[PDB]
Amino acid sequence: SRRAKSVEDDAEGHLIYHVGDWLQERYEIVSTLGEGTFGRVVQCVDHRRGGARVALKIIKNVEKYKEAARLEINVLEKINEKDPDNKNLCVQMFDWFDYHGHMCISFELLGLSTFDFLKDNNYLPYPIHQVRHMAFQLCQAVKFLHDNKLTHTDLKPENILFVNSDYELTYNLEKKRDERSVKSTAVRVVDFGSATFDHEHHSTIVSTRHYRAPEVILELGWSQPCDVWSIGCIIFEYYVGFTLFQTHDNREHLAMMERILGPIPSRMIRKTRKQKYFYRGRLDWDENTSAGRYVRENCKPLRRYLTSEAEEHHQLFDLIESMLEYEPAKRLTLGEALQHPFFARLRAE
Ligand SMILES: Cc1[nH]nc2ccc(-c3cncc(OC[C@@H](N)CC(C)C)c3)cc12
Repeated sequence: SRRAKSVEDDAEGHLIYHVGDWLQERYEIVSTLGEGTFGRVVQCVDHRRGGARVALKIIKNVEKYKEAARLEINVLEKINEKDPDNKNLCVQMFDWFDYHGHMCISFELLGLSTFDFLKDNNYLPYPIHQVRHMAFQLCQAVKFLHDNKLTHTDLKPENILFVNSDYELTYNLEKKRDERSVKSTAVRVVDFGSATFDHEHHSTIVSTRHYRAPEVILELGWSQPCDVWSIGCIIFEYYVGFTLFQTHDNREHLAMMERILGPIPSRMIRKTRKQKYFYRGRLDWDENTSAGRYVRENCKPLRRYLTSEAEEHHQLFDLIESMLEYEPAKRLTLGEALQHPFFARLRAE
């Protein structure tokens, strides 16, 4: 139990449970796996399914999370309908139910997220062959969503889980050290609480800050392309170990974009209602100030992050660069991404 830090606290609205409790004479609670804003993810034995080990997402008894859960359930039912064998790499839902105001969703049990493995491993970047396979599966799973009129909107390393996050301590002679390496790079995409059908109401602000597309920031409307932007940032992150856009501020974010990617298109600058960020038709950002120095020193043009001159590394950056195109309509689609030369070192299953 932790200390509450404000009136509106994240600790409020959870279902109280203790290890060993059974929910609905069915789900025996084995351990707590994580806590997000929505509630908790718990490991359970499902006793009405041969004792299968499952992940149970127990949602807070708070209306906004209860609403998000209903939308997620609807999205997962679509996923199950269109992908009965659970082949398109989005997490499989088994069952859902209302427990005294707390929505509960049952999923296949999975390992640590691609973020948490990275974090626990000292942010040591994934080797490129792992980046390739992880990125490929990510593009497959989200392409499936894009084919069925869906946009995830909150893609990030925390929402990409290893099927099994077991690792090997392999010997690295170059550094005279031992290093952790995940044995299997099979992944699933999770958390569909923000996933939006083409025809549904679009929230103005979507995505976690680091993964947010420029059309979202400038409020130009967003659809599937904003997922591709997120994927571009995620892939970069797998390759170097740190976020591409380390910021929490629109103006700074947009400045970092310009520094990493070049000037924002005029069409977007003139169209946006966020005129506050612009002066005389260009980003209102003084590079010569202390704020400007920070951006100049802590990020650089995208390609300069290459840690090797080998063609397969350049191919990776061709991929990222195409995903981080400013204009959503010019940005690489996920169907195009799967045909990209970077992935070639894989043969169809
Ligand atoms: C371990 C595991 N096994 N199977 C799972 C199926 C689904 C989920 C999941 C569902 N919705 C949201 C999620 O958030 C991930 C991250 N954003 C916040 C964490 C602190 C929980 C994860 C986890 C699963």
